[PDB]
Amino acid sequence: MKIAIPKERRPGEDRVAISPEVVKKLVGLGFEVIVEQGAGVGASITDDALTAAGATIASTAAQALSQADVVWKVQRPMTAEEGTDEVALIKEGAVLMCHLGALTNRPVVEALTKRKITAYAMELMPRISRAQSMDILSSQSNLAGYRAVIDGAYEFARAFPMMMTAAGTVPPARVLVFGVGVAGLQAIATAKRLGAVVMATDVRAATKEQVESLGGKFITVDDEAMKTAETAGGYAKEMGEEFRKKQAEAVLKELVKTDIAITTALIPGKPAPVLITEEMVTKMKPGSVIIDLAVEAGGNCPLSEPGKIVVKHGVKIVGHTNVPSRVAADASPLFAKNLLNFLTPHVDKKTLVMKLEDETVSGTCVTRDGAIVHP
Amino acid sequence: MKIAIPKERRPGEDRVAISPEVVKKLVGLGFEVIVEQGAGVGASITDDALTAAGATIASTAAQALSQADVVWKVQRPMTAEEGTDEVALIKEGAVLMCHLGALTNRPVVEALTKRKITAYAMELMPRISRAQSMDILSSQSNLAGYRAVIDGAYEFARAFPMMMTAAGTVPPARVLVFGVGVAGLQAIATAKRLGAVVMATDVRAATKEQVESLGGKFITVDDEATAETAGGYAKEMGEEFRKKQAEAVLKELVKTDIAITTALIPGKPAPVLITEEMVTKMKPGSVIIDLAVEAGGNCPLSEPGKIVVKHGVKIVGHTNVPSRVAADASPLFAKNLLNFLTPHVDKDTKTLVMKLEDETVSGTCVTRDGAIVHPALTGQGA
Ligand SMILES: NC(=O)c1ccc[n+]([C@@H]2O[C@H](COP(=O)([O-])OP(=O)(O)OC[C@H]3O[C@@H](n4cnc5c(N)ncnc54)[C@H](O)[C@@H]3O)[C@@H](O)[C@H]2O)c1
Repeated sequence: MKIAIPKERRPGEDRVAISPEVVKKLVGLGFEVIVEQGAGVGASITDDALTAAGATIASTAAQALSQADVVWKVQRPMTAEEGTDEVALIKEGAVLMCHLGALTNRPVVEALTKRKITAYAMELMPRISRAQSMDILSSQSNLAGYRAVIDGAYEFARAFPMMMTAAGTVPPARVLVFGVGVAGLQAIATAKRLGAVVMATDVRAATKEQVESLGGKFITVDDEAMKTAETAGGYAKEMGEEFRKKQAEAVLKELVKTDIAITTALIPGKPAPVLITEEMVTKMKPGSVIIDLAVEAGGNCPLSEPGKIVVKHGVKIVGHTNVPSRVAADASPLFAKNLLNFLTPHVDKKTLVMKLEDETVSGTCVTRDGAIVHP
Repeated sequence: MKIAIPKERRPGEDRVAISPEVVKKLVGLGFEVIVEQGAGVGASITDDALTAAGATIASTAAQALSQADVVWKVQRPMTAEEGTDEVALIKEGAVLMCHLGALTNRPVVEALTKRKITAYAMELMPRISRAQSMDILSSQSNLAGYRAVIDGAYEFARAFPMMMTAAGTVPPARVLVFGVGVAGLQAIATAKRLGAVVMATDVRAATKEQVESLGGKFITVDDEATAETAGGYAKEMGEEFRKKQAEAVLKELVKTDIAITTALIPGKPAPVLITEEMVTKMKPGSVIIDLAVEAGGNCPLSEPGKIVVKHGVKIVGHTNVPSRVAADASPLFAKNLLNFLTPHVDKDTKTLVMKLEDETVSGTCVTRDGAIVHPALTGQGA
């Protein structure tokens, strides 16, 4: 069997769904591994390094994908309506594994269905502990949370650590992390190791102890309300306006002293919760920066604009798109490993047969043999 | 007496030679403090903050400097030949304290002398222990070393720290610091703070223990080969050493992710530490931060003010690195100035008598009352 990995064509996408270390594992499993010439340039993974690991280099996308039984990629394939029909390059009946954005992108699923492709939408990986090594949302989020602090520190005109020199002492940066999920925890860790005084808040009560064990200060809003705020999947529930007002009052006290506010909150199937209103940014100190990591989902701050740095009220509101690609050389090997861990169990002693009864397979499959599975 | 601070006008300068805390001290010493409006915007220091500290706000640079007995600024004032005659705004007989670039800028010294201005070139602060609090080179350098690591991490496509995820582990970045002076020491500490593996090298033997104290690893070249001069300064070691230093460095440099070069030599172009040949051997995706770019660079591929991309490597050569940390750089530069001035103030007489026998005064004064003082600045007008 042949597995192919093309170059990512969507604008700004520097990640690639492969690594030399994953190529060797695939070859050891019996695959012919094909990668498009130059697919790993953005991730610092050369064609020679892939060849040395056992891969075959194809000169074009069409040539790489032409006979592939399994296609691995990072973002969903582009369709004819977008100007470049990447779906048409996938062999009819083949398997596709990638971040499909299935719930938000019906036409790509429909296009795949027409070619009878079996598509596993990696972002739908079931929230079960044995699937943590296969979860692309947490491996990429982890890097995004680190990146937020680096982007914050780059845009900030003071140093993060408190420095005590012969000339005098300069205070540390004060960082506030809104939403302490996977990205938020790495944001806290990164900011803390740099020397910042770190504060953080979240609706889930389980988060408090995680914040404190990293040396952050948790901002308590509604103690007992936090008790019922988590879902069974581990996500936050919609809280409401009464809490919204509460949250703001607790937060504002620290936000007026905050140098860097990092916002990462998401709500399953909903627009991002507004955590930093325009009124609130008005009370912030001149020179402060907001890193809105939820900008593509609506933003936790209404002033953030996707792919831009907006300046308003003396505050820089940073809203880069595709933050994981700003750490592409680390993001790629981890994304590649997520795909390898998901696929490996279905190879035996030597073919690949996806076990359809496996919960990670049925939970991720959005279309198969011309039929849409999870509408 | 009146002390005035104008807005910095050189291109890219965001620092300001003042802070609210320093204004308070100056007012406490009997000074009237005036700052040009908007002077601290780049450093996040508002006029209101300065007014609340006891300073007055002047509408223009000329209104700010016209009656000032003492003038503080960051970079050397511009002359008539540069488009804005800033020295013309300084009252005749006033005292100027700033980074003058005195030994490399004749025109400014001549202009100042012509108006009988007494100028203290802060960059010539004697390297004595009691003057450390007055030293603008080290306060500014320390922030530049921190900033090199932030700029490096910003330009690099991998995280600095080792990260242990459920998906697998990603190894830490490897950093190689060349030149372990004030800037190099801060680059080591900040790179270590971020969990990087840090290697470093310098011609001064004593640096080794400073590197190890921060958890970094020293690249030895020639243990035996008298390097530190009397001022705590290094040098021009010869071609022999240069070839030998390149050798051991290569082994680490071939696996390095971020190389931060900070080496300088008093009165000479910066030493070449990373040849083009050597950048050819680095991993694609690697980044070089050349903090010595303005003195000619430690890497010949660096160009002032640019990020050069060659051989898959980013060669970063921003100018005025301290200004990339202006909101911390400004308060420290202001304190350096305050620490140098304070001893000479006589509160009851409201006079400024710079003690001539004071080593900091004699080491820094380049012109006084219309007569050049620094021995290297004597000469004919242009
Ligand atoms: N900055 C000041 O004015 C000042 C004031 C007081 C004390 N000091 C002390 O003086 C020492 C020098 O520090 P600095 O920041 O001013 O140095 P610097 O800016 O002049 O040079 C940076 C470092 O580059 C090194 N270097 C020079 N040529 C080199 C080469 N070919 N290869 C490798 N490294 C090379 C130097 O030894 C120095 O340590 C330190 O101990 C500092 O604490 C400096």
